Amino acid sequence: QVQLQESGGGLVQAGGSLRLSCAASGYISDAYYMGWYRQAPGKEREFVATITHGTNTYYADSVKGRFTISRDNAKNTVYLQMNSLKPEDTAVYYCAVLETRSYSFRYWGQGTQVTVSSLE
Amino acid sequence: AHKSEVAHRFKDLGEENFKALVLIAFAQYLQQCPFEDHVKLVNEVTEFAKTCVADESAENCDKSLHTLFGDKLCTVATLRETYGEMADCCAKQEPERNECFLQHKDDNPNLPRLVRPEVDVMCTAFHDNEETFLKKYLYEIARRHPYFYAPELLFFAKRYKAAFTECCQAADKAACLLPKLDELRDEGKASSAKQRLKCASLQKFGERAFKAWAVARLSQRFPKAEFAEVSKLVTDLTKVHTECCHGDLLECADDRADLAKYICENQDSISSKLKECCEKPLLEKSHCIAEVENDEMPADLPSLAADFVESKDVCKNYAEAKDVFLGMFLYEYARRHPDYSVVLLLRLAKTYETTLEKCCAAADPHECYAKVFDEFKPLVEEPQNLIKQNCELFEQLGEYKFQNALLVRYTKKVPQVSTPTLVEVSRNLGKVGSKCCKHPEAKRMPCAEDYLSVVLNQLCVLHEKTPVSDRVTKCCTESLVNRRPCFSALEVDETYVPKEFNAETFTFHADICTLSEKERQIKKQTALVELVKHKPKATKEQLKAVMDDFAAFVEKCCKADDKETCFAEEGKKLVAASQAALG
Ligand SMILES: CCCCCCCCCCCCCCCC(=O)O
Repeated sequence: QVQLQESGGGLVQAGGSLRLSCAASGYISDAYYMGWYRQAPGKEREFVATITHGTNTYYADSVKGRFTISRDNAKNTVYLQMNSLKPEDTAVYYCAVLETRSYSFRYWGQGTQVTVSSLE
Repeated sequence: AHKSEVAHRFKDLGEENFKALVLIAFAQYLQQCPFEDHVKLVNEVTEFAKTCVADESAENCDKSLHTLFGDKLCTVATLRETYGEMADCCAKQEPERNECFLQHKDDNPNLPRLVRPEVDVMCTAFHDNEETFLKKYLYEIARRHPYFYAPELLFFAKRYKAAFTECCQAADKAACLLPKLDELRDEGKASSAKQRLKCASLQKFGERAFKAWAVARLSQRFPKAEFAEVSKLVTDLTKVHTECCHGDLLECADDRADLAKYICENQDSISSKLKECCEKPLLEKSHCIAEVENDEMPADLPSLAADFVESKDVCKNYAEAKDVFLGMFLYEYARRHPDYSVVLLLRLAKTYETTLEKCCAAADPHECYAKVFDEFKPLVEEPQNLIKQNCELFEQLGEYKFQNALLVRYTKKVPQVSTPTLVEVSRNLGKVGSKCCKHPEAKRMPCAEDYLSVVLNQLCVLHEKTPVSDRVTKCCTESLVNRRPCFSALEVDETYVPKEFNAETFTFHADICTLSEKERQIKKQTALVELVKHKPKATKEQLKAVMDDFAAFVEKCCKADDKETCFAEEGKKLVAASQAALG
């Protein structure tokens, strides 16, 4: 199959910015679409952002207006831009590949970690 | 009228009913006090009653229950803090003090909405302390309906208890318990609306119209009785209703007991379905009598054309005693047609009165009102066909899809009404069809009448707040007898301008997959009204297809792994396809 690897996660402060990358080792067909999920500490998996068609973007309410998702179809990499980060965003961020007609999971990533800490 | 009023009512009601009636009364007067505080007040009044039962000459045993309950309201320390003006009521002497409290009862108290707990939690508490579980049930309902007749609510608690005793001892308790709870909550709200409408109509239209309503209903209930006996029962029944609307619990219970005593002491001249009711206890007797099935219509009744059509000396009797002659016409017609609704009988009596009022003043009266019975047929066939058509539609579609049928019909009828009002009306009417179409046609019309009267009145008083439709205002400014046919006579609004499209109105999210079956249906039906408002000229075929597409759209996205993207991609496709299909 095709493997996914996340890059760009780490330790960031509140109100800062962070860019997450997710490259696939294979060709993402015009069918499959790619998105982002997160899992807060002690909380279940959560939808973040997804992109299909190349221009249709759908974000979650808690991250709407702060996170932006984009994809380079030729580079096989989806980008997640994070701005105005909050401590609640501290989670393991996975990027996934899903079927269009069924909207079911197909490929899961390893998961990069993002931690947002107060300025203190 | 007794040596010890508190000791006598305690013996008549027993400890069970006495505790509950005092608990309901305190919760209705002091709505904002906590539950445990009312419990301590009930046990204080109850223990005082036991002193008078053991010795009627003890302290304060000579006082009536009004003044004993009155100064007990004045014993709470927060009286002025929680209920400001009320503490000044206590300076007044009875009876001038009891009426002072009735003013303070808040019809709409600021209390949290009742959230039904899980079946496991409700029954682990029902078996923990059964008496406490029922007391809290009475406490939370009484302080949200302060004018609810207390013995009536006391009977709901028994049915509320019989459900938990039966259901939660059977596997899959929710399939047994939850339908029994929703059925009661509907009937309890209907009972509250009926009790209020009986009083509101009594004061708005006059005592004459109230008496006419009782004549038609009692003649259906008691057809073997005489007009003199029925007309007397109407006067006493109106006396009880006038007293019960004043708000006094004990005065209303005593009048109901007096009427129950008279009817039980004259069974052979009233009806033969009361031997079972008249051996019931003090609170169960009046409730039993008010629910008694109709006695058998007598055998071989003469035709009404004799005393009201085929008699030369007819217009003279109308001028002799108008209300008495019309009352005899209401009595003779109602006793022969228990399958007719009371409003239907009032239409015929009004039509008969309108004919004679113009016929006697003409040259030949007998040839003028000769065909007065022909006017009754189009007035009787209309509700008969209307119920038969809709019951066949309900039997074909089921309750949910039948509500959707009524949704489109009424939104096309008056599209100016607010969407939540049309959904509430159409759902309750679907409940009426589900409630009454089970019965034979001889009972469908009386079954649907009492429910349909409040349902249309809820619509009227709701639409009264913000008048948007002149047609609904007109039909609401009609008589209670003419209000229902007015709505059914309306056609589709031709001059209604369709409302502009709003994407957020037809946009749906993953949260719809978490609500119960009821609230999930309500969300679809809300979009159905908004869909009709946007395209009122849409056919039934075009709307059924979109509603069927909606069911698959919600079913698909709730079973998908990525529900968020599904509701966004499929909904963006479903709306664009429906908007292109309608135009
Ligand atoms: C129609 C026949 C009834 C015969 C017995 C009448 C009993 C008195 C009715 C007074 C009603 C006052 C309380 C109404 C509460 C209720 O109806 O739910």
